[PDB]
Amino acid sequence: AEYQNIFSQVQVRGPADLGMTEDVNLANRSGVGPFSTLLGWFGNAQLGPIYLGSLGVLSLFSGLMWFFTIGIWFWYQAGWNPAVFLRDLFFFSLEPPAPEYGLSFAAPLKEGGLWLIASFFMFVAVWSWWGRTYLRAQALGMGKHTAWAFLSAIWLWMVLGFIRPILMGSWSEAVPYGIFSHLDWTNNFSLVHGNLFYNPFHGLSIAFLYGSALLFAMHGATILAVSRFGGERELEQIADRGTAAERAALFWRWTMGFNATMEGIHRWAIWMAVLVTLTGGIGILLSGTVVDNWYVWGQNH
Amino acid sequence: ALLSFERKYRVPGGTLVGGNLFDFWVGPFYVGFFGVATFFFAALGIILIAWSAVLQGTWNPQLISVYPPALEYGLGGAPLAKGGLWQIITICATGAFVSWALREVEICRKLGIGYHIPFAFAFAILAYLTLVLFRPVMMGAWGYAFPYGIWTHLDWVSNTGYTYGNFHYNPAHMIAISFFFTNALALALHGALVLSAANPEKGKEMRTPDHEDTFFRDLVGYSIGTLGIHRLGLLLSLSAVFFSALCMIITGTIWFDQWVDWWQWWVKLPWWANIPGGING
Amino acid sequence: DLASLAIYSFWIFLAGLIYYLQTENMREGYPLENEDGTPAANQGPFPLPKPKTFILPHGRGTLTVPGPESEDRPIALARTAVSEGFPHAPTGDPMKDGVGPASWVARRDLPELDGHGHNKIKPMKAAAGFHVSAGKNPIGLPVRGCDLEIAGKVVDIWVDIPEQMARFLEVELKDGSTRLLPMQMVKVQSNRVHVNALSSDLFAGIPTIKSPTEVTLLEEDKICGYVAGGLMYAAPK
Ligand code: BCL
Ligand code: BCL
Ligand code: BCL
Ligand SMILES: CC[C@H]1c2cc3[nH]c4c(c3C)C(=O)[C@H](C(=O)OC)c4c3nc(cc4[nH]c(cc(n2)[C@@H]1C)c(C(C)=O)c4C)[C@@H](C)[C@@H]3CCC(=O)OC/C=C(\C)CCC[C@H](C)CCC[C@H](C)CCCC(C)C
Ligand SMILES: [Cl-]
Ligand SMILES: [Fe+2]
Repeated sequence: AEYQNIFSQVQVRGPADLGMTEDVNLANRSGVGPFSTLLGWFGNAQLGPIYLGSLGVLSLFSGLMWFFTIGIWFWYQAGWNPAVFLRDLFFFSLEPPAPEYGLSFAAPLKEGGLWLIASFFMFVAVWSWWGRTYLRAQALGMGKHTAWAFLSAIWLWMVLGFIRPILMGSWSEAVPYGIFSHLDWTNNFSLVHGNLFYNPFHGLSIAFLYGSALLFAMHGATILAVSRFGGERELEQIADRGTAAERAALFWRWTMGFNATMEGIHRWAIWMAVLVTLTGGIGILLSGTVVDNWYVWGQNH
Repeated sequence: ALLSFERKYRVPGGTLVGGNLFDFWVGPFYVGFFGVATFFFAALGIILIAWSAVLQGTWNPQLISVYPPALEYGLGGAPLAKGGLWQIITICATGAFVSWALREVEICRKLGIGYHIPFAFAFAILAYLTLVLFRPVMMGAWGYAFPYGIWTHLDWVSNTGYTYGNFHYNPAHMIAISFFFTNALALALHGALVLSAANPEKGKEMRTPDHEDTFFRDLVGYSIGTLGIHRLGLLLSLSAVFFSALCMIITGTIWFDQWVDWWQWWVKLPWWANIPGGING
Repeated sequence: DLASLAIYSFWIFLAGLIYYLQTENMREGYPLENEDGTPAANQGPFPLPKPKTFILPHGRGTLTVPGPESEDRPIALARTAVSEGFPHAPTGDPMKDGVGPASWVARRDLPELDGHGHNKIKPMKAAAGFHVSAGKNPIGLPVRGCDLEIAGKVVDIWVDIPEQMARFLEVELKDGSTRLLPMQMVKVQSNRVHVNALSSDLFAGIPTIKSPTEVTLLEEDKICGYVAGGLMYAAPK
């Protein structure tokens, strides 16, 4: 049979790449980590170095506090019993304040106040990380596409835990911190709003989520198929088109009638993915605020 | 018409069937034996859908729905109007999807590239076959398959799902979802990265692959690499569909209860099963 | 209804997004041409994108796309029919002429540079510290073609320094010269490296590189094109 380039045949290892300097403040770049031969079979083997600035540390600090608040609460629910902790780990849940409390911050710690505290930390952790993805790109002189795409995901999250609850009038509308509990919240949310399948934004969100797996399967396979011509080196193919970019394009033009360019396929990719959370955020935001029953809404419109 | 660089690639050869009898294009489309085959199946499938619509009494794409036979028909053939149409249309679709894959293969041969694409497309076909053939056969009836209607097939997902409580508890479903989410995350990041390198800040020269690496290294302490990301993208989306087919081929075949009950192999475990406290004590 | 205005607006946005994406994806290869090379009447409903520029690093110049599109190289192919839609058959040796699955593009006759301006690809024997860290080492191993005959032996591995990956295997032929073989077109085994695309006698036909320590994009394309083309033009053996 033939080689498929899914896993490398022979790994090669040389001096670690410290990375481009550009305007990065090397004072915050860590040292290089060890090589993982295990990772080397599928991708690069080099670990690190990593960059940690004021914003990253803040993000890490907040994130850990978020994790700590949820954890400490889980232990309390387990009665500080390690055995009960491990068995009900997925059943534990840090719920939002009850409706009675509205959007108040006066909710008692054991009845929602701790959820608010954990959310504060998560809110700081995510936005700090977002500033970080922007700053890491800026320092290398790169475009801010990553920070912008990240904003789309953040948008769904913002709507689920903060924007919609506020417009709804109570934190009780927010998502609980629990493995299975947030799953039940998701199921209940759909039943409560008349079947989310009929929320057109949910449908669109599904199309893009499905479309993302379709597109990356198409793209991943395409690049591997032309890797025999150096297809994965996309930036150079963009600067000076090679037979790899041409064959890839022709495969699709001959198959479906149209094709992309080495650069354009990535615009299709960034938008296919971004639209997932973008449409999803809108659909959730409109739920209960403007539309109470999607099935019914759909029969009239 | 042709792309300015296409001509040198439109040579004869690569076919698997029919020699050069179908070795030609129509506009940008390559035909091939499997191309005429796709046209055949697709045409017949579309005509039958139209027939089913004439029978339904509507021309609205929002209402047309081709339902499979009733469960009582088991795995037998049914009358056109009572599921037969769905059976024949399902055969035409399978033929069309498979022919489409083999046509891609011919295209791969003529262009001299790997066969990763049709190989990947096969997972989607297997997922389709799982819901329309494998699962139905194992459950004993075509009626367990989904109907062909824009909205009716969604109702099918809903009914099938709730038949087992909250489907979120299907462990294989959890895995598939994680792959789907992780995939969209990876596609977004990869598109962003390349674009951010090729379209850098204003007043800057186009970035290099090294910048991409340095970027992900600074951000998360690891860069999988240009080759790795395409390998990962393929693996994430294929794994997602694999666990999808898996979470469905086991539902109603080796599992029949509410999926939430599955998680007891962990909770009701003899020892801590009785320890007071927690959520389950 | 707000939900109604929203969804309606989204579909408008989406049509505009698709319009943008398709035109962005026409920055190469367009306008479409007739099989005789002249511009084609039908160019589709999507218009040609307005020029964009890329300023290449290391004083390598600037690329503008779309722009004057030309295959700066002869194409040894001939039309097979009067009407459009039929194959164009090779006039000579497809493999040597670089057509069909053996095609190559007239890329810059320069080496791809890494972020620091150094050659991206380099033979291991010229890259300090590089070595095989896992898997079978093909060096010193005999290279066998689809004819089962040995075409030569592996004398080195050309590595993509930045990515730290094997891209080419340098094979020494009987005459004593060497050629590069794409890593993804070979199968390294315990006792030998098998190449299904070429027969032992066709390795000599693999385009050669000028420098013994570097390889240009133009050469990489000729090498890769030629080798992949063997799958169709060297299969009979
Ligand atoms: C996989 C789990 C379920 C399922 C669950 C859901 C859910 C949940 C949703 C959909 C939705 C859709 N489903 Mg479904 N769907 C299933 C199987 C299918 C099959 C099939 C042959 O297997 C098809 C063709 C479809 C097709 C569709 C699209 C009409 C719609 C958008 C998805 C999308 O863009 O994906 C990505 C693919 C692309 C971007 C490529 C372009 C695909 C085009 C859009 C599909 C054309 C379908 C077409 C109308 C069939 C007629 C063509 C013939 C000429 C007659 N589904 C199985 C049974 N599907 C969404 C919706 O809004 O439905 C109303 C939605 O919310
Ligand atoms: C019974 C349940 C209901 C239902 C109820 C809901 C609800 C409720 C919602 C969805 C939503 C979605 N549904 Mg649904 N859904 C149903 C059935 C389906 C079916 C099906 C049957 O086939 C499909 C395919 C979908 C598909 C989808 C997706 C398109 C969409 C999620 C986008 C996404 O990627 O979110 C995942 C991405 C995020 C949540 C982004 C958040 C990212 C944050 C910023 C990162 C935090 C990281 C953190 C700090 C810690 C981790 C970091 C570690 C350090 C590494 N649903 C049924 C009918 N669905 C969501 C949506 O948008 O709907 C419109 C949604 O809210
Ligand atoms: C109330 C409903 C239940 C539920 C019930 C079910 C059921 C029932 C099923 C799923 C399935 C899925 N669910 Mg669920 N699911 C629920 C909630 C969720 C949530 C969430 C946020 O809540 C998520 C993320 C998911 C996610 C998923 C996906 C993992 C999976 C669908 C992908 C797939 O199978 O692709 C596979 C891809 C295909 C089937 C496409 C086939 C493509 C064919 C080959 C090509 C078509 C060509 C075309 C006709 C030509 C068109 C021509 C046009 C002109 C272009 N579910 C709720 C709790 N879910 C499905 C699954 O696993 O299926 C195997 C499934 O059956
Ligand atoms: C395995 C992972 C993912 C994947 C990969 C994938 N899909 C692929 C490929 C790959 C690698 C292709 O090469 C191929 C392609 O050419 O892409 C442009 C394709 C493709 N994926 C498609 C659709 C698709 N893929 C999907 C999903 C996925 N594809 C995965 C997430 C989905 C969903 C629901 O998620 C859909 C809708 C097609 C656009 C295209 C294959 C085109 C094809 O086979 O054409 C031949 C057939 C016709 C032109 C028509 C047949 C007419 C039938 C007789 C009738 C229709 C009956 C039907 C069963 C009813 C549908 C009604 C619904 C409302 C339920
Ligand atoms: Cl930082
Ligand atoms: Fe890519």
